[PDB]
Amino acid sequence: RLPAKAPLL
Amino acid sequence: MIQRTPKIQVYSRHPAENGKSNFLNCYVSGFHPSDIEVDLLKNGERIEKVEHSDLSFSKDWSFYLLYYTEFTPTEKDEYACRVNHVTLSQPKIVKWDRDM
Amino acid sequence: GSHSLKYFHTSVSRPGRGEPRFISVGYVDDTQFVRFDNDAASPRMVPRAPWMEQEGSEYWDRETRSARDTAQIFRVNLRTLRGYYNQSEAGSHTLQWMHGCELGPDGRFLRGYEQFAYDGKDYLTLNEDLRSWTAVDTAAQISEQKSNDASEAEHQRAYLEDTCVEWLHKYLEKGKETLLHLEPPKTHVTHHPISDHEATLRCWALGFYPAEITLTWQQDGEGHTQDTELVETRPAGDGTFQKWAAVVVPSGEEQRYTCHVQHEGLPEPVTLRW
Repeated sequence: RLPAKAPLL
Repeated sequence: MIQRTPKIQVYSRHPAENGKSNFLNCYVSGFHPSDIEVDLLKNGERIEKVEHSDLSFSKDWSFYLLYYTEFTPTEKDEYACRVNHVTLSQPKIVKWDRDM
Repeated sequence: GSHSLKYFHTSVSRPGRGEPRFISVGYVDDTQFVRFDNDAASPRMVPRAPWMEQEGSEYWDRETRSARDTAQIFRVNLRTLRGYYNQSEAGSHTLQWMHGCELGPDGRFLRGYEQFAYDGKDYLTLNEDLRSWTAVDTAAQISEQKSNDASEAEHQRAYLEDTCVEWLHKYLEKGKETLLHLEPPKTHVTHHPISDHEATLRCWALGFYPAEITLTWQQDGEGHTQDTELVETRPAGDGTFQKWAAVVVPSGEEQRYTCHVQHEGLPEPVTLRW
């Protein structure tokens, strides 16, 4: 499954 | 910004023979950015029922797509693809060779 | 053998036409199984492999929410990177994200990776220890410090080493009848005379899975040949792949040339002539 939270750049 | 010209392959899903249904594929890969115009031609005429795969990319971040349609190869009929990308000075036409 | 679960995220800003286009696809080995495209009123994650159609609403609702949240974050990231490089809002830009995990032959975690790209170039990379980042310039170093502020390397390492591995096991079981099935290439040689003195021998490999394959032309049973035309492996459209290798040989000497095919679906390499 997808990662729950995407990183902020 | 880095841009990449697309690589193009036109081919059939199966070994083509006249009067037998098949799939005409146009494989575009190694390009960047993702915006690209791909057309499939029957005797220079645009084919309408054309589908394509979902956008993906390789380790070098260059994208690839598979454009395909159902067709029946014959002797008289020529098949090609028109590819237009921001990196190209003009649209590129690649004819279909059933031996390739 | 090794298996992998890979996701590929692409976000492209649209100067005068609204929110950025966002597309995410997932692959198990060489097989795509899900897709998300935000170019809809209420975009959703959908199956792209037959063995995924047995998932209940709990899975698709969760993946849809995750993908929608990622699209919003990437829209924020595209605005941030635009400010880093002092770029105008009239220009279209691309942000890419790839991540995945690989299993060893024992089925346990082998390695993981995560990478970001901006406008076709590396931007921020998660190092091989999965504990530190590598920035390409001063702009990405700001992103690195932000990542350090959030302990992001730890959160992503937890995803790659645990969540990714657990769900790859789930996918391999659901699609075992095709994911764990090696398809050998069906091979043959074609002959195309170029003149009275030379001819082309083209060695075909059709309908194989996975995509890794090696085609080599050998003369007199001795190693390598000099002038071989090799095409990039290409998808057939049905889940299998294609490739061919061509060599120009003197007419009458075609029996000296042998094509060698290496592929996981073959217990031993295959040798063929025209």
